[PDB]
Amino acid sequence: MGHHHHHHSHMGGGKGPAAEEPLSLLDDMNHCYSRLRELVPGVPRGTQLSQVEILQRVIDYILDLQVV
Amino acid sequence: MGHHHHHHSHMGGGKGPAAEEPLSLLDDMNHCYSRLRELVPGVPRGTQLSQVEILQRVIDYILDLQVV
Repeated sequence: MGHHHHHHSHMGGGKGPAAEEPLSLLDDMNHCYSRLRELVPGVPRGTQLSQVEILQRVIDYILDLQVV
Repeated sequence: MGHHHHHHSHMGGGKGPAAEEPLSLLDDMNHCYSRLRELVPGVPRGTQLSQVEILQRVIDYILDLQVV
């Protein structure tokens, strides 16, 4: 009752079209988008932001972590 | 007021009034999701990745960079 996932992978790329799944079981997507906006400092005070805006603004956050 | 352009050390806040919908329009979400996959060295190649599991594995990627 309550578990963690101890797993790591380091090979490179991770590019692909992938395969589709039954989208969201426990509204897991909604939990993820909350935690994304907390790790990303680039949120203005008094904004809700759309589901698509979060994705784009997470990429800008990762650009500074990778190569400026 | 209207977001003053000064040097601060605060994010938007955290949680707020949850009001939004999945727009997508053309395919713009998946264009962001592909650009996420480019920066993730934890994905095999052509595996089962829903729009949800991409978010989760991008958080796991950021957990390696933050070390939580």
